[PDB]
Amino acid sequence: PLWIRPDAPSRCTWQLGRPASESPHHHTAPAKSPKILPDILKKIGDTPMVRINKIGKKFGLKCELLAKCEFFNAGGSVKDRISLRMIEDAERDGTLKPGDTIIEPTSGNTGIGLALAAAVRGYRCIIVMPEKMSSEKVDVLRALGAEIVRTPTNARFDSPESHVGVAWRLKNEIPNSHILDQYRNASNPLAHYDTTADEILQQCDGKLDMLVASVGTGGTITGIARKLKEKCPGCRIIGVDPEGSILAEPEELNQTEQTTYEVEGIGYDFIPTVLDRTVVDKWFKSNDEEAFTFACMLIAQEGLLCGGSAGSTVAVAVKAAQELQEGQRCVVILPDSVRNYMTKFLSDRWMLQKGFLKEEDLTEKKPWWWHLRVQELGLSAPLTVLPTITCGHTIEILREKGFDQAPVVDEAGVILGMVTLGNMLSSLLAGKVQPSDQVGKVIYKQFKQIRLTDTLGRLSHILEMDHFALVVHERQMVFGVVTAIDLLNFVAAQERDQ
Amino acid sequence: PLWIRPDAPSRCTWQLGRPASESPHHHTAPAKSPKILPDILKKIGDTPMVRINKIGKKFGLKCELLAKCEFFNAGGSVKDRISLRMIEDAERDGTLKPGDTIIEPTSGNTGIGLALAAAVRGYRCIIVMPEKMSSEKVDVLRALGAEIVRTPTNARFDSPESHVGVAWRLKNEIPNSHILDQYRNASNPLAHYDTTADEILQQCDGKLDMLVASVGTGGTITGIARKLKEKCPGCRIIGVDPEGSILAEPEELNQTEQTTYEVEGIGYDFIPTVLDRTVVDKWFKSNDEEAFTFACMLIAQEGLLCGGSAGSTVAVAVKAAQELQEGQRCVVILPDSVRNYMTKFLSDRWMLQKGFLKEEDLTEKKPWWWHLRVQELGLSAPLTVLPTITCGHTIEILREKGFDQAPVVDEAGVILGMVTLGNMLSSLLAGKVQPSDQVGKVIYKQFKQIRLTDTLGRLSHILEMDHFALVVHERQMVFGVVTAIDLLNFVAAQERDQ
Ligand code: HEM
Ligand code: HEM
Repeated sequence: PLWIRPDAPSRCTWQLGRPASESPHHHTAPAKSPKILPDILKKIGDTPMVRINKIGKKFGLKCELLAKCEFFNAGGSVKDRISLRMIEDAERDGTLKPGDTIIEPTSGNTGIGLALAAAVRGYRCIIVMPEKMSSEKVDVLRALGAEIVRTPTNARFDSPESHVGVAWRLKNEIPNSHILDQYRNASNPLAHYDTTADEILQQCDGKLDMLVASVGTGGTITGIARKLKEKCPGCRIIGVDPEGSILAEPEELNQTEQTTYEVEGIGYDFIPTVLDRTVVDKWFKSNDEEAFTFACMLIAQEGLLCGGSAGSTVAVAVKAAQELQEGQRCVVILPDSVRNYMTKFLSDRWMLQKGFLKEEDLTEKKPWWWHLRVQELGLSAPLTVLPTITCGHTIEILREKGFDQAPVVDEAGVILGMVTLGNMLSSLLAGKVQPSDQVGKVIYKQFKQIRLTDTLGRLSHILEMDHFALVVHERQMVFGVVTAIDLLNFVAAQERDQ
Repeated sequence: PLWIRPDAPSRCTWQLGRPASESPHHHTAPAKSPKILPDILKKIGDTPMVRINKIGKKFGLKCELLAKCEFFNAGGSVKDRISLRMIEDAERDGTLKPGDTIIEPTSGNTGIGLALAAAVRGYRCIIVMPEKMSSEKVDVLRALGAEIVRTPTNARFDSPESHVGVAWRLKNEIPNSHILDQYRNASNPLAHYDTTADEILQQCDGKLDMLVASVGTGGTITGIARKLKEKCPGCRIIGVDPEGSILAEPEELNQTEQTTYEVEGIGYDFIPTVLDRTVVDKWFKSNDEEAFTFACMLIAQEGLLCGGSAGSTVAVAVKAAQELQEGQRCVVILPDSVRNYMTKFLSDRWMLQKGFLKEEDLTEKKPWWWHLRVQELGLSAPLTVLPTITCGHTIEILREKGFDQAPVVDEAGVILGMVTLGNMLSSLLAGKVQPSDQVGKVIYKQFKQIRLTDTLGRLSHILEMDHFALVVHERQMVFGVVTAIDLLNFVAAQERDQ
């Protein structure tokens, strides 16, 4: 029988007030990097501490709010730290030998860190992650040459189909395979205890009043809180847990209907052995809407390209830090980057689809013209030309009729593209085409179709993707041509008319 | 009339051997960052120098190959440097005032850097970029609160529809708007001359034999090469230009059919005024296939999550540096990250679609089982249950018949999902469900369909996305259930049988 419960009680005999010299664990102090790094794994750590300048003030925080931006690690997540530490300790123990296989159950960020170390060091890497995790993590992992296995998102951890159970069964089927088991391996919280806490303390000169950290495995909050209680004992430790997790105390905070949430990498249905909850002074619950609202706000206001778990953490920080006054400081941990979330909360369609954005509030933020018809532009009906026409005859007709542009349409009525006088002349003058050459190449082939009855906001989004909007009916005849410049001229005209 | 040609001859009176004290430009030497950064813009610069350990050896390079990994800047590109410098100089000149509008033609990386500075400082930002540029740049820019305008990819620079022309027309329509014009503004090459060159020299202790840099605007190569010719005059400067650009010398290298290429941010159809070609000792051409092959190789072998322009640069470096011997060093510039290219060269389907991957070479790299039928797994026909069944009766039937799992099918024959004994027991034992509760919860709803006649490689890709593959016919009857574990057991059995 070989399965080790990830929720087993910690056997750690650490308690507050013990001399640091009594630890049985091997500890590695942070060392200065050489001028030239031998490989990219030495670019893990020393992440910047950044002041939050606007958001803190907006919600009435009086204190200085600081963010530890962990997405600047090589893999773009906090887990790159623990992945390296877990490997290096396993190397020193002689457990892990060159060419062995590494297997890991992860929310993906840890998988990325381990796949990267394996690519550099030459381990085979097999990642087990829930189906709920974004595809961008899959694409990065596959590009690193990892094998990937998925598990149902609603599988309970004690089931054989949980990501942990599947990982253990695979380990039992793969020779010379090891599971480093981030939920139980002390190297995770120790990685944060030895380095991240020392970085935070050094950056703050040891002067710190509050820490906010979201908890997935607990390793970050456990390691930081333990070292901080030893060196900065006045610091309050605030845990962030999604609704639908059971990690928060007291249990009354966990009473809930929903069992699944969209934020990735935080919350679980079990208490990891490496999580020491007794060092958390208070828990706060967060939901998905709070997380994505604050993540998009963090990007748009502070320029921090980070993930949703960072949003949850700051969404809690603006509440928990209200008890602090001026001259005090709160530090928030920002675990990962937008790279893993490009098509989720960054895409407005997904946010609408999941119900995190209402159309009403969006319209309150939209310009006066956003709800207006394309017909209000007046437009003008363009000249059309056949595709068999020559470049020279196109220049002749365009100048003689006084048009700068024409849609290329056909006898069958298929619109093939655009030709412009400026580009036709530049291409001839540059010797790129001949007067006898077919327009086929110099044509601008890309455009989007619109109706006279569409809105100007719809035009704006098309112009975020395409230069030309052609106004059509479902007769293929073209009623008008629109660019970003025509819309801008209309808006600026209207701005003068008031 | 207001248009300024981006290809105007440089009026710069710099020449090699001039004392640095004769410069009319305001110069800013690199300063140490404080422990706490006031905003994220101070996280631009100090990018790591990393040894390339495997790729250099693979192509027979005898020298040390080093990479300046610029994708660790806050925006993830080298352009974050110039964006900041261009703004700060414009601030000192009094040209740019608070709340003014910034407009920029860009390949997107510069747009990202400027949109980030505008978000922090409160400028309005309008970005003009070619339609060819990836959507991930659009999503990051929109999330930063930039307005976005596109231009046809094949518009000649002297046409009104080029990204430069459209930017100038917009500037003429928007009050208090400024174009910083990265193609002509000395602040770009000066940003690289003042900082990036000093970083490279410090990291190498001033000992450097070769530099390879890809050229879009030339600011990077111009600034670096000028300072290097002054301080490390023995360093050879190698320029990288895509096929279809005209930047390379002599003109015989530019003779080509194709006018468009998939790599983003390098090459142009004009010579930017800030590019000083006379300081480039040699040009090399690169194509798209070379760029993406080496980018994917750089990720998979060295762990450097970078873009295609970095691939082009290293693909050239392995050729140009063949004349160097041991004890010498070549430095390559890696301009940006994979974040902008998640759905392009990172997606195998796009690479196949563009013809950059052949199926033959892929099959040579595939395992023996990759070309095998699902039928070779033998399988076993599963038990099915109705969705109206209770949790308790499901446990009873599964244990009595000795199955760990069943597909949930219907009277109509629609397969609704999976139920498993382990998860049913865990959910009951945890009090999450009742014996009388409907399976509707505990069901695993996600799975993928397969035919008996599909290949095992197809199964592997499904298992990169889904845990359950159900074997069907187009009778809905289920012929088998497959997970990653069943495939692994088959492979390991076969590995024993030889
Ligand atoms: C004086 C300080 C400490 C002492 C004396 C101590 C002692 C121990 C001992 C005796 C064990 C059992 C060894 C084993 O069974 O593998 C253990 C395990 C462990 N310790 Fe420590 N520890 C200390 C500090 C810490 C710190 C600072 C952390 C994290 C920040 C930590 C995390 C862990 C973990 C995760 C385990 C594994 C738990 C398990 O296997 O159940 N310990 N500790
Ligand atoms: C002793 C050293 C240098 C001297 C005496 C010098 C002199 C000048 C002068 C007189 C101008 C014309 C000013 C104007 O019309 O705006 C100029 C422009 C310029 N310089 Fe410098 N320069 C020096 C070094 C550099 C360096 C090191 C760089 C870049 C690495 C550089 C890049 C430029 C650029 C891009 C322009 C704008 C060109 C234009 O407006 O046409 N120069 N320089």
